[PDB]
Amino acid sequence: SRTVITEVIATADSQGRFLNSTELQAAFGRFERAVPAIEAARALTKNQDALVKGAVQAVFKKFPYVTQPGEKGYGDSNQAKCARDIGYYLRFITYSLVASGTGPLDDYVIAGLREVNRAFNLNPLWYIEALNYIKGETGKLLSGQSKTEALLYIDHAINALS
Amino acid sequence: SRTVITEVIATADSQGRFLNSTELQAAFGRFERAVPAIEAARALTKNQDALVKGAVQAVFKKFPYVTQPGEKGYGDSNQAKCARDIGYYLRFITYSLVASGTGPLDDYVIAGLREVNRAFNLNPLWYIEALNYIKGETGKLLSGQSKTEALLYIDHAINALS
Amino acid sequence: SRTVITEVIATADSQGRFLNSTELQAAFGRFERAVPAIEAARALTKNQDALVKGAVQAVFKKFPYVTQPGEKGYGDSNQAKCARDIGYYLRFITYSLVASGTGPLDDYVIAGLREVNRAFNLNPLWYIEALNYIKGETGKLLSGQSKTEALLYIDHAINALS
Amino acid sequence: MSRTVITEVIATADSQGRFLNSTELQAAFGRFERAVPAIEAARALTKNQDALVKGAVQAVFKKFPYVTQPGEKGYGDSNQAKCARDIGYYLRFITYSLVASGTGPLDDYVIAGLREVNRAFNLNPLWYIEALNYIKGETGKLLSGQSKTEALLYIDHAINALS
Amino acid sequence: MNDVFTRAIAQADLKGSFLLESDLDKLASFAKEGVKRLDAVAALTNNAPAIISDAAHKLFAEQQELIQPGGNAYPHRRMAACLRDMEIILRYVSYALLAGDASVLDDRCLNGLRETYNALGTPTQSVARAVQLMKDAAMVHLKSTANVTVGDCSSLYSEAATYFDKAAASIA
Amino acid sequence: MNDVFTRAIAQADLKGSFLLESDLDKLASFAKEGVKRLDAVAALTNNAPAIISDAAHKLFAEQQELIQPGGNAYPHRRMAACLRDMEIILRYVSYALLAGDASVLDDRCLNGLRETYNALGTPTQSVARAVQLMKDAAMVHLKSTANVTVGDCSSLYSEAATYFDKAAASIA
Amino acid sequence: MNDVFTRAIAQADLKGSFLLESDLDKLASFAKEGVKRLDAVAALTNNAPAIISDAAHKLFAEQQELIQPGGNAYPHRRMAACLRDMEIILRYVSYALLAGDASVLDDRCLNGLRETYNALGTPTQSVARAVQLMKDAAMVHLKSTANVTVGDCSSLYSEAATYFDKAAASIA
Amino acid sequence: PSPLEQTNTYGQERVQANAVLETPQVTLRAPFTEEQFQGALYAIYKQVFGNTYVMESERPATAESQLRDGRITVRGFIRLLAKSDTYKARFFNPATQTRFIELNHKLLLGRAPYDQAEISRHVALYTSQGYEAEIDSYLDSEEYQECFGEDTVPFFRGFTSQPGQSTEAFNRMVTLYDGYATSDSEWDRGGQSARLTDSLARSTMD
Amino acid sequence: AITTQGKRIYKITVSEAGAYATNKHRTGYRAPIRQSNYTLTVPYDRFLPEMIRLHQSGAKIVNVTSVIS
Ligand SMILES: CCC1=C(C)/C(=C/C2=NC(=C\c3[nH]c(/C=C4/NC(=O)[C@H](C)[C@H]4CC)c(C)c3CCC(=O)O)/C(CCC(=O)O)=C2C)NC1=O
Ligand SMILES: CCC1=C(C)/C(=C/C2=NC(=C\c3[nH]c(/C=C4\NC(=O)[C@H](C)[C@H]4CC)c(C)c3CCC(=O)O)/C(CCC(=O)O)=C2C)NC1=O
Ligand SMILES: CCC1=C(C)/C(=C/C2=NC(=C\c3[nH]c(/C=C4\NC(=O)[C@H](C)[C@H]4CC)c(C)c3CCC(=O)O)/C(CCC(=O)O)=C2C)NC1=O
Ligand SMILES: CCC1=C(C)/C(=C/C2=NC(=C\c3[nH]c(/C=C4\NC(=O)[C@H](C)[C@H]4CC)c(C)c3CCC(=O)O)/C(CCC(=O)O)=C2C)NC1=O
Ligand SMILES: CCC1=C(C)/C(=C/C2=NC(=C\c3[nH]c(/C=C4\NC(=O)[C@H](C)[C@H]4CC)c(C)c3CCC(=O)O)/C(CCC(=O)O)=C2C)NC1=O
Ligand SMILES: CCC1=C(C)/C(=C/C2=NC(=C\c3[nH]c(/C=C4\NC(=O)[C@H](C)[C@H]4CC)c(C)c3CCC(=O)O)/C(CCC(=O)O)=C2C)NC1=O
Ligand SMILES: CCC1=C(C)/C(=C/C2=NC(=C\c3[nH]c(/C=C4\NC(=O)[C@H](C)[C@H]4CC)c(C)c3CCC(=O)O)/C(CCC(=O)O)=C2C)NC1=O
Ligand SMILES: CCC1=C(C)/C(=C/C2=NC(=C\c3[nH]c(/C=C4\NC(=O)[C@H](C)[C@H]4CC)c(C)c3CCC(=O)O)/C(CCC(=O)O)=C2C)NC1=O
Ligand SMILES: CCC1=C(C)/C(=C/C2=NC(=C\c3[nH]c(/C=C4\NC(=O)[C@H](C)[C@H]4CC)c(C)c3CCC(=O)O)/C(CCC(=O)O)=C2C)NC1=O
Ligand SMILES: CCC1=C(C)/C(=C/C2=NC(=C\c3[nH]c(/C=C4\NC(=O)[C@H](C)[C@H]4CC)c(C)c3CCC(=O)O)/C(CCC(=O)O)=C2C)NC1=O
Ligand SMILES: CCC1=C(C)/C(=C/C2=NC(=C\c3[nH]c(/C=C4\NC(=O)[C@H](C)[C@H]4CC)c(C)c3CCC(=O)O)/C(CCC(=O)O)=C2C)NC1=O
Repeated sequence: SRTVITEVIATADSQGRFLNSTELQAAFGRFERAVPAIEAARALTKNQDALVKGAVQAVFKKFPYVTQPGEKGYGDSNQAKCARDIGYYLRFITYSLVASGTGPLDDYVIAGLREVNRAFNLNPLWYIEALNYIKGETGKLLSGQSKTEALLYIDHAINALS
Repeated sequence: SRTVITEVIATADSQGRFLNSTELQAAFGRFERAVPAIEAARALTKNQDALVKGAVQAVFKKFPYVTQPGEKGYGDSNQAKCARDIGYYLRFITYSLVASGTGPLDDYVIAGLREVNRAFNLNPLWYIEALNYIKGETGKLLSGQSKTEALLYIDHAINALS
Repeated sequence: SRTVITEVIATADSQGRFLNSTELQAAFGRFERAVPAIEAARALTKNQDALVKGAVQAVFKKFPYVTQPGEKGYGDSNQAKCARDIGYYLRFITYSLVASGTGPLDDYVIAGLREVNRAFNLNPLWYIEALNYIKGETGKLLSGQSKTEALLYIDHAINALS
Repeated sequence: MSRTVITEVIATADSQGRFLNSTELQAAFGRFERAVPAIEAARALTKNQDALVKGAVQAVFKKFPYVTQPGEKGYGDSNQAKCARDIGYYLRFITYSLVASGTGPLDDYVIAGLREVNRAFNLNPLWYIEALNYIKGETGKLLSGQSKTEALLYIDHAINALS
Repeated sequence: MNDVFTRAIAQADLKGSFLLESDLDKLASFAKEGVKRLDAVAALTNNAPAIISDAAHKLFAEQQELIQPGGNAYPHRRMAACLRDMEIILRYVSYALLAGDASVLDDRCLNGLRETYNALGTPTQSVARAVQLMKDAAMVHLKSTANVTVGDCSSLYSEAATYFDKAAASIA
Repeated sequence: MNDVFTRAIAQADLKGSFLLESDLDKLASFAKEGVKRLDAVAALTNNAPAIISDAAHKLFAEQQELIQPGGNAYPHRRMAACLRDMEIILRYVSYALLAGDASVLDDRCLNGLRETYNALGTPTQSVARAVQLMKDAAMVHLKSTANVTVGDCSSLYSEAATYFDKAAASIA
Repeated sequence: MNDVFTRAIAQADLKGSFLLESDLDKLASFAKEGVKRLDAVAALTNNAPAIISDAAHKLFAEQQELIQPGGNAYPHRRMAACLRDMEIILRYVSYALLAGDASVLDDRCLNGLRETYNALGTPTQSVARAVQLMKDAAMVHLKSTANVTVGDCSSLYSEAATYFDKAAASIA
Repeated sequence: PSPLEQTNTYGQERVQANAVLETPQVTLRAPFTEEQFQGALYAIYKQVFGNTYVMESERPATAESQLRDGRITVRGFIRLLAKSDTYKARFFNPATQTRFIELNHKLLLGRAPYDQAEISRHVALYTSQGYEAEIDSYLDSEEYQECFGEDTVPFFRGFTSQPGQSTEAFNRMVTLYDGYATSDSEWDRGGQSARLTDSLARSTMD
Repeated sequence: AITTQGKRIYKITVSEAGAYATNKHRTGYRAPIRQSNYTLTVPYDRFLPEMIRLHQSGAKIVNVTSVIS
């Protein structure tokens, strides 16, 4: 994955040069920003099942025809898969928050997303809706620094979907 | 655009050499396949209007949940643009038959298709089903070879849509 | 080796798509011309020995001065070798007909002929009049599109030897 | 992997996918004819290496005596032994390149990485510049004719590498 | 990289004789079957999305450990690689089908895949099973008579099956 | 490239579960003391030329078989390689410290360096001795608290010492 | 690469001493015989295409089982490769003669060609007779004093002999 | 005929790589169509990154669009692609610098390096001027340009004698190619260990 | 590169003068013969090596213009 310290290390290695003041300043900034990010991680940790169920039912509201037989949303196992996917997304968002960046998120979902979307006809608009619901409800779950940074992670994932 | 002889000449100029057998045989291939494509173009020239109309109604039919107010299908300008779109696509298809190659179709519609498809919420499968309808009438309008290569060209249009 | 099917298969592999109209159309052309070319090669095999021995005699009737004792052309094993080599030339022409591609000539004899001739002082013009003899006979021994394509291949063989 | 006339000839001829033309053969002949004065220079400098190294030691001491002051990196018996060993190495390699009739021995042996040595050990080339200057001053009488300028060329090449 | 014609040329050259009249007749028969072969290759090309997808659903119905956390295709990139190798196997088999013989795969596609999937840790049997499911989907599409001149491609069905199964065996 | 935090996420995905509470508390504790590690590596970097100079000086003090002809570092090029070798060792261990993990150090230096030196004829124990002189000079300059606020950094000293330890073990 | 003078300097560094007077004696002898060396190498270059041609004549007359089909020189591209091989090996042995040190032969010519030919199916024994026919053809031109002052080069003649002996035992 | 049969390409397939000797280079010269835009791009991608799959999201749309306009040659796009982070992530990131240089030789010149002297010089260049200077050295190296050209896609010129090329390069790239399937990601552990270094060790001495 | 010096790319217009054509013919046309006049975009960082390599190729510069300032 790619966390600010990792880019710092790799870049310093590129030019074959030791670290400097700027990258240590960036590492410092990561260090203080971690605490609100860690709090956001806790908040999303204890709300996981509610997150998943709310996102799935929001998808129901905006896309009920999907649940119609002969389509993707139809089927109890299909919906178990929907919830499992959304839970994976939220777990990787937690990893992103704790990472002070989008490294693990990119590596584990964004690498190869549209390909599988085409493969199983997985419309990215579904997950855009799910993460928009997650954004709206985190508008209540969190506040301030953690809220804003978790929002930026979620909407970065959204823009990657779009 | 490019026809078969265009790749012929481009390759021959690439090696900077005179044309040997194989490209001249391609020149044949194009010449004898011209006529079947010629009556294919004749038919598509005569039939265009009903093809466009039926595409509009069929895409409204098998996608019912797009027709109602509040989404892309609703709004008169929307289906007016659908009609103009289908006319353009099957005109480029006639161009493909005449060129005996993907050249005009490719460089006129296929280029940049995906990013436009998600740059305006225009679902591609709308256009795949429109071309599936067009297959529907061409399975009866044409016959024999003309039918075969018209089928192939519309298939490639769908394949690039897909 | 090299033959229209194989260039198609390579330029679809190394380019990384699935095939469309142009290449399968070339395949149609090849699979249809097979019968003319294949029966032509059959006839060449049917009359080969006259071709080779009269080719030796034709060279000598044009190059008697190369035959006298004390120069290269003199020699019994030399003679057997002469007939042998022109035999391979006819042979690879037949292979070219069968493959319906200039490939086999390119791969075997057109690959590196010039420098081996310079190493052994073998004048290509010799082989050129041998093939001119050959075309003189195939004008009568073969007809129609078959004589056309056979003449084309042997002409390109001369162009290589040229 | 040392660069010399015949070796770079072979490398260049291999490079162009060609044999050896007139130029390389004539260069080889010139190398053979120029080796003998280089041989004389190498032998003559081999004879009297003791005086050259000792005089170089005293000369580099005279140029910047403050290095020999206590508390400096130049002061010390081990420092003197290292100075003598280093200057001996320089004259060894200079005789070597005279023998090969090319800077390649010197190039690879010293000119490869010398700069970082000087920076990491604070050994400013100025002392070795003075050492080579003394060597040239003494060899201005040791050799004669062609061998004189031959040795001068390679020692000044070492100077330019140091400078 | 040889077709039936080019290979035949090769071994005929190996014995150092002209092509045998019976061999000529076999190549002529191949020319006769050429239009069926082109129909088959075109059908394989056309149904590529459907075939890849359907094979995927069979695989994932019968196996779930591949998609489990840490499963050999768990992340989106790794699942994408899982599917795209099977589609490239379809690519190369179609290449052989139009080429008319199975040399091209063993030449370039499956030249060194065994050690690659051992080094990746990939279970070979999983890739094999994916191959037979690809085979099932492919025959399902090829037996279809949609807009094709009726005839008997049973030879072609069997021979493409030989492609599939030998490629699967080579995977092991 | 992986750090201890990244490896923690890696095991989190290996079990597929979210980041725990206790381990994320450990991560928060690491984040608050990240300033300590930054200051430690800053002391490493500022004193890096001095550290390498002193370690090399004592190195050539103890060993003399290298400066003699036929020694592993006799020509300027060879001991130049030696010097930049210690430089790279210390640099990669500093990278590992910032990561808190030797995986970056392993991937950079220790994937294939030992057999490289075996092919070169370089003895490993010499490099390990150089590494230990590196740690001596490094701890000398780092355990000094000049121009910085004083605090408990025994954990940082231990981490750097252990990273040189595993480096020496890998090379020798 | 490492010429004879380069080898002398390298061994001098290995023993870390100056040149002996006897060293300069052999080196002066090599320098004075360099004129005869240049005459020899010119003899090589002038007749090189002729030499490779007639050597190939004796080889293929001596070994008829290759130009005929099924041989790794049959398809007549292998003519080009084979002739280029004799050309380049004579070129490198000429390099070795000119330098007077077979080191460049060892490096640029014969580091690893044995595996090359075996993995190519070439029977190296044939190549061994090839190079000995090469020496058989060349030594005539070497003894040819046409347009050159006559003299003894028995040292050079034996040196070239051992050069091709090295080539033979090498490729064998 | 012979007791033992030798077909035309026999050396090509007995050596693990046959089609590379048959598969041609690609050039992109005059304004042209999207189809072989993507075809050439896929060829380049499979080429440069050691048969690692170049995942779709990784590619820079701006760089390929600029090459589409043609303000840069293909060589400039190769440079920019080498500057891509994912390139280092695949090769610079998990592998030793010697193995890095061997892989870089294979992937930018199509051949193994000639001698360990080249290895030492190139490592010296890297140490002196950072990462990208060595890549700029390869792509500015004259033999690359004259052999390939400003507008030619790099290919594996190994298994093919280059003008004045070492006998060792053939053996090394035979050992290093091992078929199409051989990927050089952080997995398979073969892109990390420097397979060539043992052979390169013999080159300096004799 | 990112530095103020590294930016200010300079356009270079290159003509295949007769010397370049003579050099390319004798070296061998291993690349397709391209037209004599062609403009090339060269930043400050690699500005010198461009006309260096062109000079060893025998070509001469038509003119140079600066993209930035
Ligand atoms: C390739 C053959 C070779 C050369 C050329 C060579 C020169 C040489 N002498 C050295 C040490 C030294 N050399 C000197 C000599 C200096 N004192 C001053 O008067 C002058 C600047 C200069 C002599 C005129 C001293 C004082 C040291 C000790 C430096 C130290 O260890 O701190 C070093 C650093 C390694 C070490 O400190 O152990 C080198 C590279 N050594 C070799 O194996
Ligand atoms: C790296 C962790 C990971 C993720 C994130 C992941 C997503 C994922 N979900 C899938 C299935 C699915 N995904 C969905 C969910 C979508 N379909 C619609 O109905 C809903 C509106 C929408 C939910 C918002 C459904 C219904 C399926 C079952 C049918 C199918 O697509 O194959 C599949 C195809 C294979 C399978 O699960 O059977 C993938 C790759 N897979 C993973 O291994
Ligand atoms: C890297 C992580 C990071 C983010 C994302 C960030 C945004 C940010 N900007 C802030 C200050 C602020 N930022 C804004 C700007 C916004 N408000 C205006 O209405 C506009 C809608 C908009 C600007 C176009 C304002 C008004 C403040 C408070 C006043 C001030 O600037 O001091 C605050 C302090 C308030 C709080 O902690 O809840 C945060 C968190 N800061 C960070 O360290
Ligand atoms: C299949 C591709 C193929 C090619 C291209 C080929 C060229 C070829 N020509 C050869 C001999 C030769 N071939 C010729 C030319 C012929 N003899 C002359 O009298 C005539 C003018 C002429 C026939 C009309 C000559 C003069 C030699 C040299 C014979 C010798 O000196 O031994 C040889 C073997 C050397 C030998 O044993 O004599 C080859 C390989 N052989 C092949 O198998
Ligand atoms: C645009 C490219 C193109 C294609 C693809 C094409 C196909 C094509 N296949 C043909 C015959 C045929 N086509 C098939 C194949 C079909 N029959 C059964 O086997 C299967 C259900 C199915 C396999 C897909 C067969 C078997 C024949 C007759 C040959 C024979 O039976 O031996 C014919 C000749 C029609 C006739 O004279 O009756 C054409 C034109 N033509 C084209 O111009
Ligand atoms: C841009 C790079 C950078 C530097 C150089 C830097 C210095 C620095 N280190 C700090 C934390 C610190 N860092 C250290 C560690 C140091 N003291 C120990 O004695 C050791 C000698 C040494 C480490 C080996 C200590 C003791 C503190 C203060 C305790 C704390 O973290 O709250 C602080 C915060 C002090 C405060 O908030 O009151 C600063 C400004 N900060 C930076 O962002
Ligand atoms: C372009 C490079 C170059 C070449 C080629 C060259 C040849 C050369 N060889 C010479 C003498 C000679 N050359 C030879 C060698 C020949 N005589 C022996 O019989 C052998 C058959 C044969 C060597 C294989 C000998 C023996 C001498 C007499 C010099 C002596 O007494 O050692 C001379 C001086 C007299 C003359 O003009 O002929 C020249 C110029 N000189 C050069 O600068
Ligand atoms: C650095 C100098 C150098 C050497 C030493 C060298 C040997 C060499 N010979 C080769 C092929 C070959 N070599 C030969 C020649 C042999 N086969 C027959 O048995 C002949 C009797 C015999 C000649 C003595 C042939 C026929 C091939 C072609 C094999 C093939 O293409 O598969 C190859 C593989 C590709 C090639 O270069 O053509 C090498 C590396 N190549 C070089 O660039
Ligand atoms: C030229 C012909 C060709 C071959 C032979 C080929 C095999 C191949 N498989 C690869 C990775 C992969 N291949 C697979 C597929 C397998 N593993 C799972 O067990 C699946 C069940 C199973 C699929 C049936 C997976 C999952 C990966 C990703 C592993 C990783 O690198 O992390 C890669 C690395 C490519 C890259 O990412 O740069 C190659 C080259 N690819 C090709 O283009
Ligand atoms: C360095 C990164 C980069 C930049 C900055 C860039 C801009 C750019 N725009 C271009 C032309 C163009 N610009 C436009 C857009 C205009 N025409 C109309 O459609 C619109 C009203 C309007 C847009 C608001 C179009 C359509 C073309 C090309 C015409 C064509 O496609 O034939 C071109 C020349 C050919 C091309 O690639 O399209 C470039 C280089 N491309 C790059 O790779
Ligand atoms: C990123 C992982 C990595 C590292 C750090 C690495 C170091 C490294 N050491 C090398 C050889 C070398 N290494 C040394 C250093 C040794 N000899 C001295 O006397 C000491 C006893 C000892 C060091 C403490 C020397 C002298 C060479 C030159 C090889 C020789 O001349 O035999 C080389 C190749 C030659 C060159 O760089 O020019 C490298 C790249 N290689 C790697 O793959």
